[PDB]
Amino acid sequence: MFKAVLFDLDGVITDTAEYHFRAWKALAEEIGINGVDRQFNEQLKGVSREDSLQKILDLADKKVSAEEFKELAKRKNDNYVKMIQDVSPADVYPGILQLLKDLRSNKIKIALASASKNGPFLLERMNLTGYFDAIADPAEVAASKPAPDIFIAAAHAVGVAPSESIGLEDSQAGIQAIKDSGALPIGVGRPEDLGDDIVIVPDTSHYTLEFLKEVWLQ
Ligand SMILES: O=P(O)(O)C[C@@H]1O[C@H](CO)[C@@H](O)[C@H](O)[C@H]1O
Ligand SMILES: [Mg+2]
Repeated sequence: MFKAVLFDLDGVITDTAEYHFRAWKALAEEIGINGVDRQFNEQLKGVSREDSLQKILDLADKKVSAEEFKELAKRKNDNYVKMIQDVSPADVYPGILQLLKDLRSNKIKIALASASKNGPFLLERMNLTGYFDAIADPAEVAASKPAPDIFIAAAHAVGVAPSESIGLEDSQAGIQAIKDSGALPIGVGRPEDLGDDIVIVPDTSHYTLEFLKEVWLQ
């Protein structure tokens, strides 16, 4: 049986992927880049703050100075951080709280594998920190998704092999990272975005311990 579940945060535990989208779009438009729509934003889900900014700049073949790049990343984060101050336990997605409880009862380890430096703050907002056996710190993991490093680190932090872990993700980059870590991915979202070659569920109510067992058995 699987021995750990490795959680992305944004778009898996709560609806903060939507907040990142809105904040990146606002930044892009301030600098005259209008191509950050929902479709393009699929390329920003799960990706580090700077790699995200650079994708936006490349989208438009725009070059800014090193000083401006730093200011832009900070500008978007400062906005995003204001946007999430009122997140609360009521914003936890359906199924997630009960899944965490059920995993702990069954002695299955729980680790965070989020790109976000805002992860710990959000878990505190949602009264979820106590469910987590570890948080892989993305500042300590240089390689962003789609590299597997953050999932490998999350598994290591709870003493479980990636091959005996499930990863939960809402993003293209993160699904690839899970695959390359050896863990088993279960995506949440639309097949048109996330593919048809792994298990994809349409919303997080589907993330029950019963279903994770169903998938693990196959
Ligand atoms: O919260 P941050 O440190 O800026 C890192 C954020 O991670 C998200 C994924 O969890 C990305 O979708 C987002 O583009 C990025 O800014
Ligand atoms: Mg995500």
